[PDB]
Amino acid sequence: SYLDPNYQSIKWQPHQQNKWATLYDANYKELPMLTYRVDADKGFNFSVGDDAFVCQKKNHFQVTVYIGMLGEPKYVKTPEGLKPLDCFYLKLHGVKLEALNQSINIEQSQSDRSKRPFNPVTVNLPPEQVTKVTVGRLHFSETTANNMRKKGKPNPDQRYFMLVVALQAHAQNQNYTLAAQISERIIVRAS
Amino acid sequence: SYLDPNYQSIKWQPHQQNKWATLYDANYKELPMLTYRVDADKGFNFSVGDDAFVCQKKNHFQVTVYIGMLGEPKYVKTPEGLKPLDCFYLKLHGVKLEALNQSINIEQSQSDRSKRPFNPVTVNLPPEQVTKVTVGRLHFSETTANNMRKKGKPNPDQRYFMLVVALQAHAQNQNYTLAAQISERIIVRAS
Amino acid sequence: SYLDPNYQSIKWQPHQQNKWATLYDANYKELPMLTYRVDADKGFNFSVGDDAFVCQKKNHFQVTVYIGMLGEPKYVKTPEGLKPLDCFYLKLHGVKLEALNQSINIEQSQSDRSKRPFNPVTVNLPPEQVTKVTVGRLHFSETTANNMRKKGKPNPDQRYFMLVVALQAHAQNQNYTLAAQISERIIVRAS
Repeated sequence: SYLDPNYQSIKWQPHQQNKWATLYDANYKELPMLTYRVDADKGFNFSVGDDAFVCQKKNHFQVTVYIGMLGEPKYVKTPEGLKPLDCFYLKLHGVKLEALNQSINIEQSQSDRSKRPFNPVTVNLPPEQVTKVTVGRLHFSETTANNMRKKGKPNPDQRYFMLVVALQAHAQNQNYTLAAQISERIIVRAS
Repeated sequence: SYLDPNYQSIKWQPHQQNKWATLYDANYKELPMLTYRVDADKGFNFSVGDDAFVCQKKNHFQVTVYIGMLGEPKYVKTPEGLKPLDCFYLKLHGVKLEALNQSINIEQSQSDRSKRPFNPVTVNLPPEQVTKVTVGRLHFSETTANNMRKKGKPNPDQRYFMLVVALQAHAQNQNYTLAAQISERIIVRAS
Repeated sequence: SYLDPNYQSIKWQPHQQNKWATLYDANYKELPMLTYRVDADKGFNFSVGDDAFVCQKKNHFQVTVYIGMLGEPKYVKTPEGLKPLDCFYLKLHGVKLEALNQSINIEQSQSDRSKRPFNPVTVNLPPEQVTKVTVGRLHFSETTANNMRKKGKPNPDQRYFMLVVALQAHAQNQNYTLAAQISERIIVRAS
């Protein structure tokens, strides 16, 4: 029994907000914090029996990010001080719920069904605008462990992934997180 | 095709949270941060085909704000230091999604269909209480640009507004934001 | 008229976020902020006529908390500086909407219908994992005042509770909030 995805969508929370860098303008003043909203608009369905969102490893998912750039950024304020801004990246990856320090790579498919690692994508964020970034045809590179039901009940050792969607500033060969959300837990099934 | 508004309502995020002032009590101690929840409870309907909330410029909308005042505020901590608190204002305005520095004025109508600019309203926030503030009969002063469909598809240049709902402290002829939320994108149609 | 609880659930916001302590690791470095999600998954139903969630005092409710511990915590950074960490507690309590400084005790029932005060529960938070904590068979110790309808309309003096769900660190005989959410307003009826 699956809930209507027009009404039931993955919920997100800020991820590692105390570690984010911040953007500064040409006058060396911190900009008002950019607006940031993430939506996983394809590929996930809430399973009532599992009490969790489910996706199928081979059916692609899609994430849309709305990034509202307030002001005109010129610098990133890092732990090592201000640095000139080179570019922005959007980065997506999974983490294991039971081992949050272990990442699950994300792959992107093409029509010919070839798949490539999904590396961070360059995003241009013009000033005073929301930029909408849609990342489609995505797949987790692994299934979650212990998916099989036991006694018509969820596996007691059911494992999960959480999806991390992060906006990064690149400065002097280093990337710095500006904003990041992490999803609620997700089950990834093979068949 | 429109989603049920009892289940699908405008989502909000904190707006410019790094620029907010904070409230202090009579003993010069920062209060626990007030609770703040915004609900656009009339006038918006999610259009599946447009993948966005829609409203009609001439049908009024309504916003309800729940402000939970913890403690008894006496001062606002501004960038220029502590200042005695005079009053609180609730301020509502739109911004253009493609030009976030451009505001859309909000107007308020009466039964006789006259309309007036909606300026910030004085709100009394007694200590240790949630104050519910309902602002009704509202209208955007403009339609969004490029509303007309092209080939039975959304206009590729469809423009949007976002609604900003902010609680301000007034001190020494100056207003300071204490809490503010901004909505997801909204289409505003004429007919 | 009640909304489907598979689609309409209690919304939460961070509570007193400027007063939280933070966790540090063995190398005296602040950990990335833990992930924290609260769900009131049984006992609450949104009443359209009251424009609020309702529960029955004698039907128990249940809250599930997902706590994602990033890194390995060893110290709590308090206002009085770093202190070694002893244990973690999950604390739940109500507050009166019209008197936020007044708490509503929560009680927990057993099958034999005996009820005990629900005091904070010890939670073990192993590193690099989400710990799921489910707290069931709960009851508010009071009904909300002024529940009875007047003229087929909500009582104009209808009172409400808000639920607070807080993760605390215990250090040197003192508890420190690490993360806390507060619910939207709730009506608690007797019959």
